[PDB]
Amino acid sequence: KEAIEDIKTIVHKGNELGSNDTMTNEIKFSGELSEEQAKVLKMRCDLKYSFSEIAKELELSEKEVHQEFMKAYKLMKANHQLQLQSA
Amino acid sequence: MGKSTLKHTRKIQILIDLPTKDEKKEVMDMMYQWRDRCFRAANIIVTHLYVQEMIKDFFYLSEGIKYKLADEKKDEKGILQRSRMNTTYRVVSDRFKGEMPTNILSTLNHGLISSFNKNRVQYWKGERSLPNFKKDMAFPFGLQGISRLVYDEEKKAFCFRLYRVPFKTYLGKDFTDKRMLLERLVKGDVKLCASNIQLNGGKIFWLAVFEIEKEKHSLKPEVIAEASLSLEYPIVVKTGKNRLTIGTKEEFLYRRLAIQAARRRTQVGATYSRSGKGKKRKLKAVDKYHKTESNYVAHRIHVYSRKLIDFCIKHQAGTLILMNQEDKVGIAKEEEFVLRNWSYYELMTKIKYKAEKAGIELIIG
Amino acid sequence: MGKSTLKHTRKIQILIDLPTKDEKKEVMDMMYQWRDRCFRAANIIVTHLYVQEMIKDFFYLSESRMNTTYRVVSDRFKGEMPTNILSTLNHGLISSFNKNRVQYWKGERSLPNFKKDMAFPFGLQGISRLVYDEEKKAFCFRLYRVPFKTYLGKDFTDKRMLLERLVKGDVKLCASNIQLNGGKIFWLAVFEIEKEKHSLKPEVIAEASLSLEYPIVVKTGKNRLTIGTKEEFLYRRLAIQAARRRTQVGATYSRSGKGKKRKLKAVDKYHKTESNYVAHRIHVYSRKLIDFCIKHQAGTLILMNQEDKVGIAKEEEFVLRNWSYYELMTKIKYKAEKAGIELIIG
Amino acid sequence: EYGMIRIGAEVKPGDILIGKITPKGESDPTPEEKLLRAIFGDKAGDVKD
RNA sequence: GAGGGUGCUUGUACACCCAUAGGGUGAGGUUAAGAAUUACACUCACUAAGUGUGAACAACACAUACAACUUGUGGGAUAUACGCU
Repeated sequence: KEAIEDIKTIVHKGNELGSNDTMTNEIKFSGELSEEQAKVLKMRCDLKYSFSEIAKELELSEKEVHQEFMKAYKLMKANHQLQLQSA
Repeated sequence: MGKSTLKHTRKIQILIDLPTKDEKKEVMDMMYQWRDRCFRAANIIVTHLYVQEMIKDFFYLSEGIKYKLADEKKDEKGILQRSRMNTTYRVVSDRFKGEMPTNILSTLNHGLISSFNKNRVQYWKGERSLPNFKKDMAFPFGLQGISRLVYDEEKKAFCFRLYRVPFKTYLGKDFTDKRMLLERLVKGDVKLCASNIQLNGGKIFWLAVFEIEKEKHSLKPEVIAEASLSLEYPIVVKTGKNRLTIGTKEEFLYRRLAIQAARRRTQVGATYSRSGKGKKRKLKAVDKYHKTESNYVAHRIHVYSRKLIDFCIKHQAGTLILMNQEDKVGIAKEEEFVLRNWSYYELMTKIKYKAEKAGIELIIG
Repeated sequence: MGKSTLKHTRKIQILIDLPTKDEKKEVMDMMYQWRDRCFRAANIIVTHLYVQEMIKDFFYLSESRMNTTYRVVSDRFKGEMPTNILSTLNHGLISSFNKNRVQYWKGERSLPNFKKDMAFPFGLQGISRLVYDEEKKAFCFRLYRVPFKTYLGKDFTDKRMLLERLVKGDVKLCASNIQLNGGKIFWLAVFEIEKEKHSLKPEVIAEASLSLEYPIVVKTGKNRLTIGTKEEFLYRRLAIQAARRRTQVGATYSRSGKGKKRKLKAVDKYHKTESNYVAHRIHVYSRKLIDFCIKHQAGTLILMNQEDKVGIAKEEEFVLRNWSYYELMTKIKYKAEKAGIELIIG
Repeated sequence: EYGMIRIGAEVKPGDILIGKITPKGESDPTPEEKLLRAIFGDKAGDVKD
């Protein structure tokens, strides 16, 4: 049983990292885009400002700015997918 | 002006430029002595920078005294008779002078005293043990010691002195990679930092911290590269319609585990090997697997990070995002296989430094 | 001429012998505060002891040896922390620094410090009424005015036996330690046990068998030991055979005319050394077999034929083959009475 | 629940009307099959459409 | 045939060799035995490796392909093999 379990860990624990990726929850990111996230996304994509510059301008931490930008990208991707499905 | 450079380190092999064997052996023995003195030094400095803080704590428990590390000539509450780094440098030089150079002492002193102040937080509460430096340590030498750097065309090697000893540098078949790097210093064009030196059983290596600059490409911040890292596919990257999968489960995890299994095989087989001549000869075969799988993992990680950076630059992806990396760190933490078979901190740090070099801004989430 | 008494360390679980949850909570808090005080005391004692020992290298400041530091730490932590543990700690650090002061001064080893999770020490005087309790099934005692009962859990190991000999006085106890790892209080007890003179007792049976990947297997009571492993025995054999093949290939393609002996002495010796390899192998295998026989006081050892027919066998050839390969049987017979154990037949 | 199409559904070509599972033909459980099921799982449960 | 030496460092493979190198030994301490002698996962250490020139175990010259080349130091933690119960 131990040998079988080691073979199991060798096979499936290498696929368990990607199993969560394939089983990612389909979070309904259909809510209105927050002002801070929208400003961060506009600065990074349109104004072409570095995230350090965004943090300096908005008086926010670099990690928080990065999290807000990733959230903004996530809900914009969800909205774009919804628009493509409806068009 | 901001730091327009990212620190970088290179390994340069050096042979001793002497005609006869005995002079080379004398120099090599002197340098081994330098290693031993450097390690004993590091121990002396760390002990001497531990004790005084606990004397401070003793006085504070005595009468709540506000004793602080400062020269008494410049502070009423100061106890030190000079600067702290000077105290450690003195208490090591008074004993080890005349055998090994003092620039090693200065570099080691700075390198430890800078870190210990940051570790003060962990040391007042107590979650960290005092360092016990090894014996095979690469000993440090400052830039104030490199001298007589030239290119001797007759011997086809750069010549220099590491504190009054000639040294012919062995680039070998490296006429491009680091070749125009030492010449970039003989003509005063590249900046060098406090370097180190290693010796691994006959060969001599110089770990030179050359300060290299960033590379500017044609990158678009709006274009985003979606990177994910898993143990089945080490890197999977999206860029619009372009997909790249770097690494295979067989070439990273399976070979790593094969090296581990071979090491266990030799460990098992060493019990009944030649006996009665000591533990060292029994574990001789184990000694072969010193940094085998670490080297393999480092090389594959370098290759994978280079391919990721190349793909991101070639598609002008000015912002690289690691998807769900926090959750994967969380699951890896509460596991055993994932932590001890999937180097994600090494991959993350290689990606971070190789993307901060190319201007790509890296995001984790 | 080693010490006749061996030192062992066991980690048991200990719970506070107070009926209500509240009292257990204050006692756990008191244990944690004791550990904190012990940490601070150990740090200060080691620091000032190194300070006093290294006075001539301590000129960068502005301005027995036991008693001073012990007195300061005692007046620092009196009442809140019973002084017996403090004195035991102080003696322990002064003994350890005496042990490795030579490498202290040369700088080969740094100053060993302490952390927030070091098991604080305590001697015998702390423990009182070291007896056994059967009604509640816990070896009970009283440490520093606090009764203490152990939650051994499902402990089927030798911890129960060791505790049973300890309470009866059959085993002496040394300066032990208490740890508070993850809430569950643990006791690291160091026992000084007299090495009983092991003698031949011809009433136990030792079971020796040949195997397929686990060579000689020996079973006695609740104990088992294997002498080697299959790939272990086959590694040198494979290396020797392959090297013999390539040496033969090189010799057949080498320069001839200098004598057939000069051409094939290595070829013959490479096959010859295999015999010495297997002879030394049987030697060390029988040596370990006899070592178990003597170690576990076994008086009778018997080697199964264990041959069967068809089934699983008759296809795999057995590592070490039958019980006569290279006079294996003989090499355990002549060795047997060499030590005294009775290896008869099976 | 009984694998039977609902009243009001549109039977486009190729849709399942009455789903059914028939016990598949397990031969003698050879050791290789036993190990493969032990480690991978019973993905190929014994049921045919 | 693994594993290695030289071919700057790492990985793969590659030419030339070494390779019973998971071996051949030396010394010190200790143990057991009447002795020979054995023993130690006790300690320390030595010994093999391209071609040519070269008296030479001196020195020097020459010696394959792709990819990568930011490391070093320390702490916390886990596990593997071995030894004891």
